[PDB]
Amino acid sequence: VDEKYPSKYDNIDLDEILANKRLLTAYVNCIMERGKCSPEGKELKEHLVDAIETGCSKCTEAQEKGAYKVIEHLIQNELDTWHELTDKYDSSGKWRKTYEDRARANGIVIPELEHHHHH
Repeated sequence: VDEKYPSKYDNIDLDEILANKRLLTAYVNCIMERGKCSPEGKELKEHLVDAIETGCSKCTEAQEKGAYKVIEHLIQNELDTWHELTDKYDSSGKWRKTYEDRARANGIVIPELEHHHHH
């Protein structure tokens, strides 16, 4: 095995997790504390939880960008999973709405918003 830092992910293996339903499901089980975490799962869980709890106040710029890549993919493609995560970690809904606004600003609007726009 050629991986000295198993706890450690970049933008590409994040893209690969986000692209596969069963990998995404496993990593989400890890972040939701209903499944065992890979080392990289633990790293992503710490940063993603901090993103929802405090807007990644404890994160570097790059760690927040990784968390937002995950959050943006969830808002567009897995809204119910996104709402599971915010129900678990967003003490009242501030980062739920802030991240949703930021996604929409980056052109990544929720499906319903696209439907109202095209109806």
